[PDB]
Amino acid sequence: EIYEDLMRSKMTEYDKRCCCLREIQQTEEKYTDTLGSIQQHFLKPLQRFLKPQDIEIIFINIEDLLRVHTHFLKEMKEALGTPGAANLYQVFIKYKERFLVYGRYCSQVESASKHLDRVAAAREDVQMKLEECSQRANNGRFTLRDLLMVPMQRVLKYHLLLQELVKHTQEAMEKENLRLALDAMRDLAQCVNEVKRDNETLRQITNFQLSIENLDQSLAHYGRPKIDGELKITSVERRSKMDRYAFLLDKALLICKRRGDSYDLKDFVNLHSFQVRDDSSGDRDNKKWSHMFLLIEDQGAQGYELFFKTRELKKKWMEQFEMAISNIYPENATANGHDFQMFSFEETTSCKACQMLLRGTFYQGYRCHRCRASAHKECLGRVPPCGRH
Ligand SMILES: [Zn+2]
Ligand SMILES: [Zn+2]
Repeated sequence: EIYEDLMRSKMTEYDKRCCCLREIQQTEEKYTDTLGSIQQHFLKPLQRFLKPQDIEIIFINIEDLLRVHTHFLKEMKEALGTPGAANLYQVFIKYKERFLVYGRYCSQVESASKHLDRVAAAREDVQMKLEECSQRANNGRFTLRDLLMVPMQRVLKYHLLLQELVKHTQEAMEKENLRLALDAMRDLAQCVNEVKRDNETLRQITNFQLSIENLDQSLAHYGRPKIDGELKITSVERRSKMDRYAFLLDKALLICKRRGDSYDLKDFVNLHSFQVRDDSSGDRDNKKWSHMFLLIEDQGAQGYELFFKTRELKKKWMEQFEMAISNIYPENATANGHDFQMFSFEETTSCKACQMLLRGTFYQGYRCHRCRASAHKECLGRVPPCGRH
């Protein structure tokens, strides 16, 4: 609604297509003005009244968004002015990676918002200056907390705006060219969403890190958490059921024992050399704690028996071990000479198969350690052969 209220102020295909071009322009004008409104009526006045570290946390990247969107609006207006806006698609494609600053924004939205509200709850002089700023900017129609939710909503709408314009473009050449911009804007929307998703994962990893004792390494090295919980376990050597707490991540299983407030790490299992084998024995009597599957070292060096309280739990853990092993060893990991392994990309990277961006901030995809080709899990079989021209 906030974005809809902000953007509030029988037909032929050409007439419908021209209405889409008008909406794209007018919404960008109103959007670029809103960034100017947040800067001139909230940022610059509060610079003289809050700490520069406070300024970086609440206003984040906004100053940079306004600069990117001022230039974007100009190059779009120039593209719209030319005959039949034939080169509009080029403006969207050019600004795609320039818009990746929305990654840095959307990640810290709750972080910047939460910070602002306590600041307002604590300082009495801040609370009414913000109420005065809302009046001078829009006559009390939109508050700052609501105004900071507008940039996330905007970057997520470009692909929807371009979807409609594509739907009404008659000329097949211009339609194909607009489809490329639609793909560039759908890719950007996915990156932004994957960034939000990854910070929650990293926040969850940080929490596990604190709760686990005698763990000498960062959990983040073992990928994404899959499932955690209590279970009973036996090994080739210890055939008596031991009550344990486990954390399953893509590359590891941490077998802990509750040592009061904390979980004490007892057994670290690298899933790179382990296989899961189902056991139907528990199905028959369906007695609590009888539901098992085996977790065996691929050369038979070790073999665990994992007991869950219910059949649903067993089924759920099994499915998560399969998903974890599939992530270590995806389909076609060794296709056409490669050796694709889970990789965390530090810089902006595109897939060697589809040319679309690797999404997120953490274990976004795969890297072949031999040729250094980067790729998404789905695109592995389609990457050109290892070490070629
Ligand atoms: Zn790909
Ligand atoms: Zn390779």
